[PDB]
Amino acid sequence: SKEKFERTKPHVNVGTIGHVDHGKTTLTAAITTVLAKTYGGAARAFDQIDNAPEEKARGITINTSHVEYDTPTRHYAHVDCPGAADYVKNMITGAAQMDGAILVVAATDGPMPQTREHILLGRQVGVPYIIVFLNKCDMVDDEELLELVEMEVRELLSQYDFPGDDTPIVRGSALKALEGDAEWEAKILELAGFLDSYIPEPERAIDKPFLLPIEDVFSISGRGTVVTGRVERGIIKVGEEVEIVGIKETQKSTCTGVEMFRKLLDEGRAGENVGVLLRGIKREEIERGQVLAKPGTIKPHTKFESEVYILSKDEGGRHTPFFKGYRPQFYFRTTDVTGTIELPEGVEMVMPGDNIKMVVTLIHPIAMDDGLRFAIREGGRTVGAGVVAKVLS
Amino acid sequence: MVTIRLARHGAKKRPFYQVVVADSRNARNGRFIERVGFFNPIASEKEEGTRLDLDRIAHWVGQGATISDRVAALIKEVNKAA
Amino acid sequence: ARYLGPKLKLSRREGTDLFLKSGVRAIDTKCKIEQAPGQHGARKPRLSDYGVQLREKQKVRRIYGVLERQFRNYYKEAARLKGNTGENLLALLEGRLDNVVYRMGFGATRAEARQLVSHKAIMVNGRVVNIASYQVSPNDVVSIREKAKKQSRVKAALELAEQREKPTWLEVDAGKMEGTFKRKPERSDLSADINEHLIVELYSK
Amino acid sequence: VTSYIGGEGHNLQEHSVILIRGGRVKDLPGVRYHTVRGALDCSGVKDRKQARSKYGVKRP
Amino acid sequence: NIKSAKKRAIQSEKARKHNASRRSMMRTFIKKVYAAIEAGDKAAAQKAFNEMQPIVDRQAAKGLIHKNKAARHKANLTAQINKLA
RNA sequence: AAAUUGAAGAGUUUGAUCAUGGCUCAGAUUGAACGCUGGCGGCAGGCCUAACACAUGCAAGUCGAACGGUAACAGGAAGAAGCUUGCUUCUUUGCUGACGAGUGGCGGACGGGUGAGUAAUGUCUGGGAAACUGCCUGAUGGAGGGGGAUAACUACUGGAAACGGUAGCUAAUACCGCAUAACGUCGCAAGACCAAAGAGGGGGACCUUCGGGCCUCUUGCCAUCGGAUGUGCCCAGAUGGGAUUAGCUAGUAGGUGGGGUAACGGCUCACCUAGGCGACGAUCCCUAGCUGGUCUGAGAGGAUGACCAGCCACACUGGAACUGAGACACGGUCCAGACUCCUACGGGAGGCAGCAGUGGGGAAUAUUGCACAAUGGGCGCAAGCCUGAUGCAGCCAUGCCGCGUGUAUGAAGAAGGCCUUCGGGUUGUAAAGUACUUUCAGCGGGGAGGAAGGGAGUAAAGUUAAUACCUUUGCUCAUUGACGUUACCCGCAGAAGAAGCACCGGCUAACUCCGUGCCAGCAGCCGCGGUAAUACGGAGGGUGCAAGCGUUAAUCGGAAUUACUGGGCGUAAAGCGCACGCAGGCGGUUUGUUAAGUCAGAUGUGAAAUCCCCGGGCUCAACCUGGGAACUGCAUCUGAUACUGGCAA
RNA sequence: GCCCGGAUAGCUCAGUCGGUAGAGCAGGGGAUUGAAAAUCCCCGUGUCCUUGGUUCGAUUCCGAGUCCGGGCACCA
Ligand SMILES: Nc1nc2c(ncn2[C@@H]2O[C@H](COP(=O)(O)OP(=O)(O)NP(=O)(O)O)[C@@H](O)[C@H]2O)c(=O)[nH]1
Ligand SMILES: [Mg+2]
Ligand SMILES: [Mg+2]
Ligand SMILES: [Mg+2]
Ligand SMILES: [Mg+2]
Ligand SMILES: [Mg+2]
Ligand SMILES: [Mg+2]
Ligand SMILES: [Mg+2]
Ligand SMILES: [Mg+2]
Ligand SMILES: [Mg+2]
Ligand SMILES: [Mg+2]
Ligand SMILES: [Mg+2]
Ligand SMILES: [Mg+2]
Ligand SMILES: [Mg+2]
Ligand SMILES: [Mg+2]
Ligand SMILES: [Mg+2]
Ligand SMILES: [Mg+2]
Ligand SMILES: [Mg+2]
Ligand SMILES: [Mg+2]
Ligand SMILES: [Mg+2]
Ligand SMILES: [Mg+2]
Ligand SMILES: [Mg+2]
Ligand SMILES: [Mg+2]
Ligand SMILES: [Mg+2]
Ligand SMILES: [Mg+2]
Ligand SMILES: [Mg+2]
Ligand SMILES: [Mg+2]
Ligand SMILES: [Mg+2]
Ligand SMILES: [Mg+2]
Ligand SMILES: [Mg+2]
Ligand SMILES: [Mg+2]
Ligand SMILES: [Mg+2]
Ligand SMILES: [Mg+2]
Ligand SMILES: [Mg+2]
Ligand SMILES: [Mg+2]
Ligand SMILES: [Mg+2]
Ligand SMILES: [Mg+2]
Ligand SMILES: [Mg+2]
Ligand SMILES: [Mg+2]
Ligand SMILES: [Mg+2]
Ligand SMILES: [Mg+2]
Ligand SMILES: [Mg+2]
Ligand SMILES: [Mg+2]
Ligand SMILES: [Mg+2]
Ligand SMILES: [Mg+2]
Ligand SMILES: [Mg+2]
Ligand SMILES: [Mg+2]
Ligand SMILES: [Mg+2]
Ligand SMILES: [Mg+2]
Ligand SMILES: [Mg+2]
Ligand SMILES: [Mg+2]
Ligand SMILES: [Mg+2]
Ligand SMILES: [Mg+2]
Ligand SMILES: [Mg+2]
Ligand SMILES: [Mg+2]
Ligand SMILES: [Mg+2]
Ligand SMILES: [Mg+2]
Ligand SMILES: [Mg+2]
Ligand SMILES: [Mg+2]
Ligand SMILES: [Mg+2]
Ligand SMILES: [Mg+2]
Ligand SMILES: [Mg+2]
Ligand SMILES: [Mg+2]
Ligand SMILES: [Mg+2]
Ligand SMILES: [Mg+2]
Ligand SMILES: [Mg+2]
Ligand SMILES: [Mg+2]
Ligand SMILES: [Mg+2]
Ligand SMILES: [Mg+2]
Ligand SMILES: [Mg+2]
Ligand SMILES: [Mg+2]
Ligand SMILES: [Mg+2]
Ligand SMILES: [Mg+2]
Ligand SMILES: [Mg+2]
Ligand SMILES: [Mg+2]
Ligand SMILES: [Mg+2]
Ligand SMILES: [Mg+2]
Ligand SMILES: [Mg+2]
Ligand SMILES: [Mg+2]
Ligand SMILES: [Mg+2]
Ligand SMILES: [Mg+2]
Ligand SMILES: [Mg+2]
Ligand SMILES: [Mg+2]
Ligand SMILES: [Mg+2]
Ligand SMILES: [Mg+2]
Ligand SMILES: [Mg+2]
Ligand SMILES: [Mg+2]
Ligand SMILES: [Mg+2]
Ligand SMILES: [Mg+2]
Ligand SMILES: [Mg+2]
Ligand SMILES: [Mg+2]
Ligand SMILES: [Mg+2]
Ligand SMILES: [Mg+2]
Ligand SMILES: [Mg+2]
Ligand SMILES: [Mg+2]
Ligand SMILES: [Mg+2]
Ligand SMILES: [Mg+2]
Ligand SMILES: [Mg+2]
Ligand SMILES: [Mg+2]
Ligand SMILES: [Mg+2]
Ligand SMILES: [Mg+2]
Ligand SMILES: [Mg+2]
Ligand SMILES: [Mg+2]
Ligand SMILES: [Mg+2]
Ligand SMILES: [Mg+2]
Ligand SMILES: [Mg+2]
Ligand SMILES: [Mg+2]
Ligand SMILES: [Mg+2]
Ligand SMILES: [Mg+2]
Ligand SMILES: [Mg+2]
Ligand SMILES: [Mg+2]
Ligand SMILES: [Mg+2]
Ligand SMILES: [Mg+2]
Ligand SMILES: [Mg+2]
Ligand SMILES: [Mg+2]
Ligand SMILES: [Mg+2]
Ligand SMILES: [Mg+2]
Ligand SMILES: [Mg+2]
Ligand SMILES: [Mg+2]
Ligand SMILES: [Mg+2]
Ligand SMILES: [Mg+2]
Ligand SMILES: [Mg+2]
Ligand SMILES: [Mg+2]
Ligand SMILES: [Mg+2]
Ligand SMILES: [Mg+2]
Ligand SMILES: [Mg+2]
Ligand SMILES: [Mg+2]
Ligand SMILES: [Mg+2]
Ligand SMILES: [Mg+2]
Ligand SMILES: [Mg+2]
Ligand SMILES: [Mg+2]
Ligand SMILES: [Mg+2]
Ligand SMILES: [Mg+2]
Ligand SMILES: [Mg+2]
Ligand SMILES: [Mg+2]
Ligand SMILES: [Mg+2]
Ligand SMILES: [Mg+2]
Ligand SMILES: [Mg+2]
Ligand SMILES: [Mg+2]
Ligand SMILES: [Mg+2]
Ligand SMILES: [Mg+2]
Ligand SMILES: [Mg+2]
Ligand SMILES: [Mg+2]
Ligand SMILES: [Mg+2]
Ligand SMILES: [Mg+2]
Ligand SMILES: [Mg+2]
Ligand SMILES: [Mg+2]
Ligand SMILES: [Mg+2]
Ligand SMILES: [Mg+2]
Ligand SMILES: [Mg+2]
Ligand SMILES: [Mg+2]
Ligand SMILES: [Mg+2]
Ligand SMILES: [Mg+2]
Ligand SMILES: [Mg+2]
Ligand SMILES: [Mg+2]
Ligand SMILES: [Mg+2]
Ligand SMILES: [Mg+2]
Ligand SMILES: [Mg+2]
Ligand SMILES: [Mg+2]
Ligand SMILES: [Mg+2]
Ligand SMILES: [Mg+2]
Ligand SMILES: [Mg+2]
Ligand SMILES: [Mg+2]
Ligand SMILES: [Mg+2]
Ligand SMILES: [Mg+2]
Ligand SMILES: [Mg+2]
Ligand SMILES: [Mg+2]
Ligand SMILES: [Mg+2]
Ligand SMILES: [Mg+2]
Ligand SMILES: [Mg+2]
Ligand SMILES: [Mg+2]
Ligand SMILES: [Mg+2]
Ligand SMILES: [Mg+2]
Ligand SMILES: [Mg+2]
Ligand SMILES: [Mg+2]
Ligand SMILES: [Mg+2]
Ligand SMILES: [Mg+2]
Ligand SMILES: [Mg+2]
Ligand SMILES: [Mg+2]
Ligand SMILES: [Mg+2]
Ligand SMILES: [Mg+2]
Ligand SMILES: [Mg+2]
Ligand SMILES: [Mg+2]
Ligand SMILES: [Mg+2]
Ligand SMILES: [Mg+2]
Ligand SMILES: [Mg+2]
Ligand SMILES: [Mg+2]
Ligand SMILES: [Mg+2]
Ligand SMILES: [Mg+2]
Ligand SMILES: [Mg+2]
Ligand SMILES: [Mg+2]
Ligand SMILES: [Mg+2]
Ligand SMILES: [Mg+2]
Ligand SMILES: [Mg+2]
Ligand SMILES: [Mg+2]
Ligand SMILES: [Mg+2]
Ligand SMILES: [Mg+2]
Ligand SMILES: [Mg+2]
Ligand SMILES: [Mg+2]
Ligand SMILES: [Mg+2]
Ligand SMILES: [Mg+2]
Ligand SMILES: [Mg+2]
Ligand SMILES: [Mg+2]
Ligand SMILES: [Mg+2]
Ligand SMILES: [Mg+2]
Ligand SMILES: [Mg+2]
Ligand SMILES: [Mg+2]
Ligand SMILES: [Mg+2]
Repeated sequence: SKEKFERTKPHVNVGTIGHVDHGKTTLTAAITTVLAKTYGGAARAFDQIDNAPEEKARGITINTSHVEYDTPTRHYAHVDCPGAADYVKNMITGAAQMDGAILVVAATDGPMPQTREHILLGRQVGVPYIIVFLNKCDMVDDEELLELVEMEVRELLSQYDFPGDDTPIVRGSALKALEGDAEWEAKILELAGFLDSYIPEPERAIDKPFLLPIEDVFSISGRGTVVTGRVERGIIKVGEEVEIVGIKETQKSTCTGVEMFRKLLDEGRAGENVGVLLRGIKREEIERGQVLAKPGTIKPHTKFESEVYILSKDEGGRHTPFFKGYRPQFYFRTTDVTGTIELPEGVEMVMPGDNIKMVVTLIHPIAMDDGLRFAIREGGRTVGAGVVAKVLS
Repeated sequence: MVTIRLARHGAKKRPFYQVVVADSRNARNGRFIERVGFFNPIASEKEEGTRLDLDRIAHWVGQGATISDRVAALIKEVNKAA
Repeated sequence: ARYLGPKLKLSRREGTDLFLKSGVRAIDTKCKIEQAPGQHGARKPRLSDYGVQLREKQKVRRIYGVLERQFRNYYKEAARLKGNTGENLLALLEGRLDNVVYRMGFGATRAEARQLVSHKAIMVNGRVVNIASYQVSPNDVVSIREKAKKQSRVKAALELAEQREKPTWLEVDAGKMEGTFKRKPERSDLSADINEHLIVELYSK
Repeated sequence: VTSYIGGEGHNLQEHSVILIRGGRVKDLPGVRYHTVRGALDCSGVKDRKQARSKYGVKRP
Repeated sequence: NIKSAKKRAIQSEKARKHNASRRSMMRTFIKKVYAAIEAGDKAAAQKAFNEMQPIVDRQAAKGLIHKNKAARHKANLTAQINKLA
């Protein structure tokens, strides 16, 4: 909180996706040390990406950490996702804000169950583009074995409905590029080139009014409570009226400084992860899931009609019918929430793989409008995608 | 050092100064020996505007008391022969 | 700040005509006056000693268009002033600008006079005044401004004032809408019906 | 201390943080306080119309 | 500390190095008289008094010693010389 | 002429009664909180709790007219070198203005903050000598001639940094002699002894050795005696609760003598005496900043001491001194302690009870804003720089006060609701409907008043050899606002954007119908609910307040329920079981005589604000404000002798 | 942000390793009283915290949640 962030080079939200213990977090560390040395940006290190007691004694990552590496064309903002089956909820928040992923499949093990689960969540939420990275390579000194893993990833993406064969697969060791090997430093400099080439300039919504979903809340010692998240639409000027809408009720507030990776900003534009400092709010009373909207634009609702598309076994979801009283988890912008289903008259049962509308009473109210996209999940897996039809409350 | 200075009372945007003989170290509105007239900048042309008891000024200025930049101008405003 | 409800309802509850909806026509005969305060209008009240005090207070308030907070302030001024506390209560009420504007005949009702005062029409001693509560001092000259002079509401409302008793303490020109408040109003000049003594009794306890 | 729970029905159980105001019930001997309905975990009374500042209920 | 007027710390420290030396000098010349007082006639005591009289008056004029301090060290010290000897 | 115009009761023990006596209620009121609902404005206010812990920026500097600095920086002038000979390169010059770092001055001790401690060291009221006092200001008269240093800068090193050392070198209003000194200090006096600093704005005349000298003038310097303002100390009374705290006390209580204090003193010593306080409450314990006041009261009193004003106290916790006119020093120093801190492990930091802000605590209490424009403050000849002092702005119905949310007409007495003896009533002129406004919001244009000044000029005066420079000035210039899209005005559009929430058995203003059936619930007191509830829940209807309303808590009132004004004690609570009796309270009667009480007068004082009355100014009000009265007092001084006391007889 | 425990008819507790859950204490219906209490004669009065899955069948086995309990961290 000192150096003013100059608005130069387009902002893009990147992040690593893939199986557990697969080089996902270690890739993030390799990208920093490679790009910092040659181009001449800020250095950083691997330990900073995940410290705490929970990511040392174990080794695994839980929290969605963030990194800021710069290149001549664009200014990237990384989002290192967790990866394990237990941490899918706090991942989806990291994956939703992310524009273009970096998938991580490995040349020894290959595509494994979570890789399929991650990319499934990527489609239904919103992950336009994806890039593969083989994160072992050196351990198996062979030409035929390593190239057979590439084939199965192209199959995976194309099977699940991505380009597949068009996606630029890259090979490279994360640990070798951490030290100073000239051949492996250049091969992850190549990944930065693939990020610029394949992923285009993202399409922002800097016109329609302000909204910002809260991904994580902080309490800065001196300044006050801060909320982080990608600005979904509009802009944020310093000293502007902001209404916090969602769970519990609704509270009035004002912004007192927006930032971008511990650097000051004047205008927090759309499509970029920013830490908004709110005035006169406690750490406990503001929770995760709520949205920073402009006063009057959005209203919290506990009941709504919605055109729900239930999934079948082939697409990946339920395989049995259900009646009124069923309670799955509804993932809106960031958080999830439970809700009772009330079906329309003249519909006895809801079969899997079917398009119908339904009234859904939620236990917590969440800020929503007509034409909001959500993805229903239950039992550690997906259920059905859909859209909001009408407001009731 | 004793000094003859304005005290600043009155409402917000509506000042009314009590010209007063006080010690330099004491606060503007605080301690004083004795008040010696007043000043009203938002009085305008009417019955009352500015009063300043010139008999008590000789007791302080004659001995050794300074007069502030504004109170010195009001001694010129009240005049000796005008 | 104002009542702004059913105005003739107040007159039936009180019994007597309060001049709330006096207006263009002289006598109403269009409410079942006296014998219908509400649904249970045929109910004869027992009416205690506190009742008659409260009814008399609420009558004087509703006539002049003043709320308890501002009305209780008139009592506190009336007590501190010289003479008699009862006579001071009502003399201060009569000195209001909205009341004077009504008594001059620049308003069919007292609520009309209040709006006329509030909407930059009324002007006194070469100075525009918005406040209905403006205490009109002895020897004053209230009048209407030339932009809003001889508008449709005033010329008709001034013809009503001929049928009225017309106070002695003030005088009206009538040609150019120019009034003259002269002396303070005497007790015996006005009313001869609303009791002051009972209002003094309500507040002293 | 013991405190009375006014109105019909309540959400209070086991724990749940609540606000207490003064006021004896004059019927339960020992109970000399009232829970403020509406404040904190104590919700408003369900389906009230008349006298709703008491019992902490919003407009219909 | 969080100020640029810390010159007064080093200036007051510089003062008392000087201020203590002139003070210490004075109270030793006064001790020189009290040394002569006790076993002695009017001769050795008054010689020490004539030596300290200029020093005590001087230091009083500089604001180290007050003028009443100096006045006493003549007043009471003459009374030791006059009464005993 | 005006300064008080002031004293209300009701429910509740009983089958009923009168008494006693608690309980509750009607009114003011607040730093309030909470619940429901929220339009504006104006003036006020807004961490009472954890004197809990704290990141970030900021709250005290200032002069070149003290001094070295011929300058760290940016720019003129004598002269230089390139070459587009005025475009560029560039050495000298206090020399362009100034000023980073110093050295010395004055400030930092004021201004802000907070009540932890403190029951007397403090505060209040009234006195009192043993005192000091920077800046200001009266008078007198000095200020004369010298010296050795020393930073900065180098030079050379040490250190991670904070911060040093070692070799020079240099300036002064820094520093110290010396002469010089009295109505000064000391002494019985004779005597002795005690100081200083110089600057800046101009000059005819003559010295020029050019650094000019000498006239000039403003300012400073120094000694004394003074005023003024501060402060230090002393006494008297007053200033909370507990005796289920009765004895405390050895520098303790006083003396003589020495030291010390600006000043007197067990302030502190040495010896000497054996005290001193104590029932008119010492000691110990718990609680507490104090006052002007605030709120309340018919008044006596009772409570309280947020905001504004005085005093004290304290500054991370516990100590000590240094510097100074003033501190045993909020944003100095030095130790030690606890907690945060950074490092290179050697050592270093650090102090929000300045302003914002954070976490935590809590029922609860706000911007990391703008501005020195004004008003004070700091230095300075000034200009100015500095200023979270002050002035504004934001937020918050937290109060007090103003204006809002339409205004006339309107019978089919419509619909719909609600009630009914189904005839009708009532909601209700309510609405709709027609006629009009257009405050305030919302737009669009005018635009004060807070501004006095300061400067560049000038004019005569001031001042002098001088038609100079400074002192005072009066005329001509162009300017100075954070507030600020200002106060307020004028045009626009159209009722348009602008109403709730208590209560309705009695006390206490206002009633029916359904639902429920000692259940659910209400309740400030009495009490409501057991299948026809005016008390519960809803509905209609009313009443009372209305941008507020109620609930909670807190104080007084009513409570003559701690009673001095103003209660009691045969049986309601209450005469010790009955004596004697010291201290204490009270005392027949007549002369004295004082004057303590008492009374009268008079002077001084009782800060300002507050309160009160007559004005005045903001469109009105709250708010601000002039004068008066008052501040019920305390002191002294003169009297009065009836009474009370004293002392005689 | 993640680890863990806790929930069984109105209240206090039994019962389970798939065999479809019970006890007291209440509550209700009737005869009786103005209504009760006792007296007499009859009744569990249940979303096994919610929801889904493995199955013929789940309180009971395995996910996902609810509000609450206590534990460890992150400083734009
Ligand atoms: N030999 C080799 N090992 C590698 C390479 N890249 C990563 N690894 C290793 O794979 C392991 C995975 O660690 P990490 O990347 O933190 O795990 P992750 O991919 O973020 N998944 P999650 O966070 O869910 O545990 C580490 O031991 C890492 O050193 C590579 O190129 N070569
Ligand atoms: Mg593995
Ligand atoms: Mg990871
Ligand atoms: Mg592992
Ligand atoms: Mg494996
Ligand atoms: Mg395998
Ligand atoms: Mg805040
Ligand atoms: Mg003082
Ligand atoms: Mg003027
Ligand atoms: Mg009001
Ligand atoms: Mg009002
Ligand atoms: Mg009364
Ligand atoms: Mg320090
Ligand atoms: Mg230090
Ligand atoms: Mg000195
Ligand atoms: Mg010595
Ligand atoms: Mg020594
Ligand atoms: Mg000599
Ligand atoms: Mg000296
Ligand atoms: Mg000195
Ligand atoms: Mg009175
Ligand atoms: Mg009574
Ligand atoms: Mg009674
Ligand atoms: Mg009895
Ligand atoms: Mg009774
Ligand atoms: Mg009875
Ligand atoms: Mg009786
Ligand atoms: Mg509140
Ligand atoms: Mg509230
Ligand atoms: Mg609240
Ligand atoms: Mg306002
Ligand atoms: Mg204010
Ligand atoms: Mg406090
Ligand atoms: Mg503390
Ligand atoms: Mg602290
Ligand atoms: Mg820090
Ligand atoms: Mg700090
Ligand atoms: Mg800053
Ligand atoms: Mg600072
Ligand atoms: Mg110079
Ligand atoms: Mg000069
Ligand atoms: Mg000096
Ligand atoms: Mg102070
Ligand atoms: Mg102040
Ligand atoms: Mg203060
Ligand atoms: Mg503070
Ligand atoms: Mg205080
Ligand atoms: Mg005193
Ligand atoms: Mg006094
Ligand atoms: Mg006095
Ligand atoms: Mg002097
Ligand atoms: Mg001095
Ligand atoms: Mg000066
Ligand atoms: Mg002088
Ligand atoms: Mg002189
Ligand atoms: Mg000479
Ligand atoms: Mg000589
Ligand atoms: Mg010389
Ligand atoms: Mg020399
Ligand atoms: Mg020398
Ligand atoms: Mg030398
Ligand atoms: Mg040297
Ligand atoms: Mg020298
Ligand atoms: Mg000197
Ligand atoms: Mg000599
Ligand atoms: Mg000599
Ligand atoms: Mg000489
Ligand atoms: Mg001589
Ligand atoms: Mg001599
Ligand atoms: Mg001499
Ligand atoms: Mg002499
Ligand atoms: Mg003498
Ligand atoms: Mg003498
Ligand atoms: Mg002599
Ligand atoms: Mg000298
Ligand atoms: Mg000198
Ligand atoms: Mg010089
Ligand atoms: Mg000169
Ligand atoms: Mg010359
Ligand atoms: Mg002088
Ligand atoms: Mg002088
Ligand atoms: Mg003197
Ligand atoms: Mg003097
Ligand atoms: Mg002193
Ligand atoms: Mg008072
Ligand atoms: Mg009063
Ligand atoms: Mg009173
Ligand atoms: Mg009384
Ligand atoms: Mg008190
Ligand atoms: Mg007190
Ligand atoms: Mg208080
Ligand atoms: Mg305070
Ligand atoms: Mg204030
Ligand atoms: Mg304050
Ligand atoms: Mg104060
Ligand atoms: Mg004092
Ligand atoms: Mg004192
Ligand atoms: Mg102190
Ligand atoms: Mg102090
Ligand atoms: Mg402090
Ligand atoms: Mg200390
Ligand atoms: Mg100390
Ligand atoms: Mg000094
Ligand atoms: Mg000293
Ligand atoms: Mg002194
Ligand atoms: Mg200080
Ligand atoms: Mg200290
Ligand atoms: Mg201070
Ligand atoms: Mg501080
Ligand atoms: Mg300190
Ligand atoms: Mg130690
Ligand atoms: Mg230490
Ligand atoms: Mg320390
Ligand atoms: Mg603070
Ligand atoms: Mg806070
Ligand atoms: Mg809290
Ligand atoms: Mg609050
Ligand atoms: Mg600023
Ligand atoms: Mg400026
Ligand atoms: Mg100034
Ligand atoms: Mg000065
Ligand atoms: Mg000067
Ligand atoms: Mg500063
Ligand atoms: Mg500032
Ligand atoms: Mg307001
Ligand atoms: Mg509120
Ligand atoms: Mg309307
Ligand atoms: Mg109408
Ligand atoms: Mg109408
Ligand atoms: Mg209409
Ligand atoms: Mg119309
Ligand atoms: Mg209009
Ligand atoms: Mg119109
Ligand atoms: Mg307007
Ligand atoms: Mg506008
Ligand atoms: Mg001017
Ligand atoms: Mg102006
Ligand atoms: Mg001038
Ligand atoms: Mg000038
Ligand atoms: Mg000039
Ligand atoms: Mg001139
Ligand atoms: Mg303007
Ligand atoms: Mg401006
Ligand atoms: Mg119209
Ligand atoms: Mg309308
Ligand atoms: Mg029914
Ligand atoms: Mg029943
Ligand atoms: Mg029952
Ligand atoms: Mg029951
Ligand atoms: Mg009720
Ligand atoms: Mg009874
Ligand atoms: Mg019944
Ligand atoms: Mg019924
Ligand atoms: Mg009843
Ligand atoms: Mg009732
Ligand atoms: Mg009812
Ligand atoms: Mg009810
Ligand atoms: Mg009504
Ligand atoms: Mg109503
Ligand atoms: Mg209110
Ligand atoms: Mg209230
Ligand atoms: Mg109360
Ligand atoms: Mg009493
Ligand atoms: Mg009481
Ligand atoms: Mg009695
Ligand atoms: Mg007796
Ligand atoms: Mg008895
Ligand atoms: Mg007795
Ligand atoms: Mg007896
Ligand atoms: Mg006995
Ligand atoms: Mg006696
Ligand atoms: Mg006697
Ligand atoms: Mg006698
Ligand atoms: Mg006697
Ligand atoms: Mg006698
Ligand atoms: Mg006789
Ligand atoms: Mg006689
Ligand atoms: Mg006699
Ligand atoms: Mg006599
Ligand atoms: Mg006599
Ligand atoms: Mg006497
Ligand atoms: Mg006498
Ligand atoms: Mg006498
Ligand atoms: Mg007397
Ligand atoms: Mg007397
Ligand atoms: Mg007298
Ligand atoms: Mg006073
Ligand atoms: Mg009073
Ligand atoms: Mg007026
Ligand atoms: Mg007027
Ligand atoms: Mg006044
Ligand atoms: Mg006065
Ligand atoms: Mg007077
Ligand atoms: Mg007073
Ligand atoms: Mg008084
Ligand atoms: Mg008096
Ligand atoms: Mg006396
Ligand atoms: Mg006397
Ligand atoms: Mg005498
Ligand atoms: Mg006699
Ligand atoms: Mg006698
Ligand atoms: Mg006698
Ligand atoms: Mg039963
Ligand atoms: Mg039954
Ligand atoms: Mg039964
Ligand atoms: Mg039965
Ligand atoms: Mg029966
Ligand atoms: Mg029953």
